[PDB]
Amino acid sequence: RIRIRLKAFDHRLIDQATAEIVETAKRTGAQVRGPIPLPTRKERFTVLISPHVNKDARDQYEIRTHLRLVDIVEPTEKTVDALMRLDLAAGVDVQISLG
Amino acid sequence: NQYYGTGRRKSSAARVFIKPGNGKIVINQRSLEQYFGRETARMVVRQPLELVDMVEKLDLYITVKGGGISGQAGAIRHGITRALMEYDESLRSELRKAGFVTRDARQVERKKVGLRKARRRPQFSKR
Amino acid sequence: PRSLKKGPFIDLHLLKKVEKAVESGDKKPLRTWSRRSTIFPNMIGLTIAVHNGRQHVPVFVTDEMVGHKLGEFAPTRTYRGHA
Amino acid sequence: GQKVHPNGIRLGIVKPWNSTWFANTKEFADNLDSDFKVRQYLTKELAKASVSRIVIERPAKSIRVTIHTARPGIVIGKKGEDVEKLRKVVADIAGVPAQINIAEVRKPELDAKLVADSITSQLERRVMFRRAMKRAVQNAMRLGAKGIKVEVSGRLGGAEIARTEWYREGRVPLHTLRADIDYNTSEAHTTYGVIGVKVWIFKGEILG
Amino acid sequence: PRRRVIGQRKILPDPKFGSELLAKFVNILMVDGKKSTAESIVYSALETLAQRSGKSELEAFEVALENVRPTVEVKSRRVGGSTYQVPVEVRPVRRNALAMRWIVEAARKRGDKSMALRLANELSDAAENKGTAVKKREDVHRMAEANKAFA
Amino acid sequence: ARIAGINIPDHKHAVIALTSIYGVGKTRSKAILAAAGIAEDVKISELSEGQIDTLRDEVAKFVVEGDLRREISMSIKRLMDLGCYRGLRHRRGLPVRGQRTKTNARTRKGPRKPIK
Amino acid sequence: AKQSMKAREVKRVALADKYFAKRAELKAIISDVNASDEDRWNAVLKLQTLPRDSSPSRQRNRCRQTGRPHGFLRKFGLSRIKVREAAMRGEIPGLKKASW
RNA sequence: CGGUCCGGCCGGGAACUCAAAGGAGACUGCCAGUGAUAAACUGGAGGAAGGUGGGGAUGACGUCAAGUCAUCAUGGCCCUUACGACCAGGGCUACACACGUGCUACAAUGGCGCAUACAAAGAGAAGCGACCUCGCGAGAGCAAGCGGACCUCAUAAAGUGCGUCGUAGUCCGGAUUGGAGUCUGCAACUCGACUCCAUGAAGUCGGAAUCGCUAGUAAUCGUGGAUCAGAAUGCCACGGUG
Ligand SMILES: [Mg+2]
Ligand SMILES: [Mg+2]
Ligand SMILES: [Mg+2]
Ligand SMILES: [Mg+2]
Ligand SMILES: [Mg+2]
Ligand SMILES: [Mg+2]
Ligand SMILES: [Mg+2]
Ligand SMILES: [Mg+2]
Ligand SMILES: [Mg+2]
Ligand SMILES: [Mg+2]
Ligand SMILES: [Mg+2]
Ligand SMILES: [Mg+2]
Ligand SMILES: [Mg+2]
Ligand SMILES: [Mg+2]
Ligand SMILES: [Mg+2]
Ligand SMILES: [Mg+2]
Ligand SMILES: [Mg+2]
Ligand SMILES: [Mg+2]
Ligand SMILES: [Mg+2]
Ligand SMILES: [Mg+2]
Repeated sequence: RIRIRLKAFDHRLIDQATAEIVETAKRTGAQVRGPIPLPTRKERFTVLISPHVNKDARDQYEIRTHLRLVDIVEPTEKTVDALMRLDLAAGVDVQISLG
Repeated sequence: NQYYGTGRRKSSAARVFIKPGNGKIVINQRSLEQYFGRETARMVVRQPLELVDMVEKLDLYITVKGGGISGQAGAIRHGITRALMEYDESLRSELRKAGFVTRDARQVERKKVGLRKARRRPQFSKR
Repeated sequence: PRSLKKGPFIDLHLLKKVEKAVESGDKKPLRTWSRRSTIFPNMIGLTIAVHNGRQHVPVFVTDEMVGHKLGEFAPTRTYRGHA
Repeated sequence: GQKVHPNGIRLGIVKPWNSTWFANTKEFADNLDSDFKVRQYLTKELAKASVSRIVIERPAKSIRVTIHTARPGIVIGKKGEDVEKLRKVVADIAGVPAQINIAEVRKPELDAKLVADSITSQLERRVMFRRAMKRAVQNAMRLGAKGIKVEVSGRLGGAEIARTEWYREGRVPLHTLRADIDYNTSEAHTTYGVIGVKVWIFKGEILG
Repeated sequence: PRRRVIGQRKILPDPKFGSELLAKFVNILMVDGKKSTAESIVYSALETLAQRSGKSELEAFEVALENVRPTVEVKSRRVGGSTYQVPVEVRPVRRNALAMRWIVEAARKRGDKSMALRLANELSDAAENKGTAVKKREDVHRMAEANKAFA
Repeated sequence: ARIAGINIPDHKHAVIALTSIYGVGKTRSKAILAAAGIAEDVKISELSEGQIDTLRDEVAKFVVEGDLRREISMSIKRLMDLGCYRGLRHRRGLPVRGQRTKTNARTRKGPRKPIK
Repeated sequence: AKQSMKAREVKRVALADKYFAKRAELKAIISDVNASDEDRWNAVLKLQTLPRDSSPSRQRNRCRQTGRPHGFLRKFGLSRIKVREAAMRGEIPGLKKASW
């Protein structure tokens, strides 16, 4: 089996990649587990927006790091190598865990 | 034959399962007197089953997570009302009047910038 | 304070100057910017002019001045009073 | 000290980021330095080219710089001459293999950075600021903008008292979140000081 | 406020007796959000109160509350060059709130050790119609009829 | 009720009335009563005089009122005689441990000294 | 910031990466309880003999664009100002104004 | 359900909680009355939510020649063998005093001791650092697991149950100071934090004066993060009771 972890910032582009790899391993391999969604990391930030002196004047930003977990139960040979050779857009970081 | 309801509160989440029986209350594999060391929470978890007269009528299996003592008691009441309306549905006309079916949406307010709390401003001085 | 397992602390150039004045047997005042060096028992009887930021104040070394550092005997802020 | 940046406020709704990559905290600020140095280099080299938006994207440890420009003929030159000159220095800066694509800017009168740099270049060659603001508005409303606002600031005509001026034609709703407000800002370094130029362009509301 | 008279929020009754008023008393007694302690103090004081009186705990609470409920308070108006203390009839909600507030303040000010001893002694004195809480009720009525010309 | 020179109140418990001794605290008083085998909930009343003699021997194990005050005065006058920074702070009446003297040095400096 | 302060930060990074293995060798000796005390004393005198700029605690994380010693953020390598300018122009991926 | 070392633990199951992604939902939409048949308002009906449901972001033309040439940029002026650059030490922490903002208190709605219950939200590779051992202790050693819904920080405290003190400058309060130490770091004298033993100031609710807050609010209780080798009672966030 292959655990696949997708880390991204845009959830539409990660759901685009997860459904892409599902239809891929659905055609080639067998028993795609599911696009199980994980909790989203929210790395917040808070900065002073004034150059010199305003302690109360601030912006509060964040970065939402969207996680997706997709498992492949029976890896064929073309399932593994042809899906590893298949690549997705940037912003998505894929991370395979074979077994 | 068990009848289910989810109750929620500040940050609590109760899972109530109703079976007909004698009135045995089990919360997280514990008795109500063991679990809530508080008579106000012992009242609010018995309030709808004394609104109707069904304390002795039915047994119940309860799990609850998150929150505190009054939070878990509020979600247990809201789960019990959700499940008694699943049991009968003729009781919604009374539990609405009792204010029980309404989920209390009073979350805590976030701390804001400049303010030491949600609304407390720091101490002011002209000079 | 420092851990005992690290022992005391002293500059190497100070410990060499102490070793020199010991072997030479000279009682010249050793001027030193090492305000952070712990005094050793072999330093007893020496005039060491500790820096203070502005000049070098001479410190005669006593028995009781062993377990301290040289900076304790060189005050850096001069204060006499306001009135 | 009042107004939010309309791009940064529209970045989740109708505007895209100019850098779309992912990294962990170890290689984040290093990628972001490499992006800063390449936007710096490309702006200095293509200063005469009317470049608007340098989009950076890096898949699989390979940088891809998409330059949006009004004319690609001066950016390319001969077929793979100047693009390749800029590509080998991009790969020198980023330390990874590079790839340069060029997206043409249709209607350069409807792009805030191009209008602001045309005004800045005009002020640098000493034209009247009101004439430059007039021609930017008339050209944009002719080319089809639903609303333009321009604004200059400071040391106008060599006057010692710095003041601000602004023109507006059409509706420019900044508080409307789904409004496609193209906003950008240039600076003219005259002999009397620094003249700041801001330009808002409202094309219309995205109905997502 | 300027615009509206408000709609008050609903209070729970107490678990022991079902009384709304006793839970309003434990909220007035409660400091720092510690309701559990003030509920224990009230249930201990009404325990010794019915021990000292043989009545219901609810009945002797209402008796001590009755002998401290004010009927007319005063308020500053100052329409002339100085302050006029004008009387006014007190509605039964504020009558009950001022009573329980005055009882709590006296039980804070007594010199007994336990809070339940200050509150049971103050309620038993209020039922005997003496103590500082009824003396505050008297001094309020006395300034009322000493200012009854203003209306 | 008379240990190490001074008297000791009888109505208090054992650890507290021991802590009346200048040189012991609640810790060392527990170490004393543990070495004497005496329970802590008892008073100085209803103690055997053999128990009080064991207590006197256990207190005599440590350094106390006159010895301890002599040692403290010796350490301070050692810093006084050296003329270190801690000695100068001890004889200027200023705080030793590196606290602020611009504000809030009132424990070492006493009450306020008005500008005359 | 100044040019010389930037030059000091670069010099303190080059020396902190140069002597990094030797300082950990000496600190392994000094921190080792199972060692000769004359060896630990010679090691701590060698560590005095090394330059002061070899320590990682000596150098300060300045802003990578301006050298600003205050307001630094480790994830972006920038101060809070150039963070706000980059987040507003959208040069920082996935970074936007939050509200909750 | 079947099975157990009684631990979802283990076969399993997918309902439930939850995790996200998408969608529905509330619109004066309906009923009645008022109104100038208008706008609209009041009420109740249902409904999880009712009139802006709650909170946030969002700050018009301009004002104060407000603030910042020390984030940066920049016109002009000045220095250029010094107003530039390098190093050590010192200082920015001083101290007759005055003010602001905070923390801890003056206790019995409490200090104590023992036992025990319930959180959310975060951070982690030059990092978080179990378990076990040693130390009263801060910590040390060996050392798994973890780029992390898995592992770690990390046992929430207030609370509850029993006993205790019994109105005292106290078993309140913890300042100050002495001694012994740990850790970080080339290095803790000036000038770090923390621990242990001892020490046990003032203070018994605060003059004139003055501040915040309208509901999950104030009040109170703990938790986490940024910065950071180390160094917060500040700041920014989180939930508990209420
Ligand atoms: Mg402030
Ligand atoms: Mg004031
Ligand atoms: Mg604003
Ligand atoms: Mg003592
Ligand atoms: Mg510069
Ligand atoms: Mg530093
Ligand atoms: Mg409705
Ligand atoms: Mg000015
Ligand atoms: Mg100024
Ligand atoms: Mg200046
Ligand atoms: Mg220096
Ligand atoms: Mg300062
Ligand atoms: Mg104490
Ligand atoms: Mg307790
Ligand atoms: Mg007790
Ligand atoms: Mg006194
Ligand atoms: Mg007292
Ligand atoms: Mg730190
Ligand atoms: Mg940190
Ligand atoms: Mg809170």
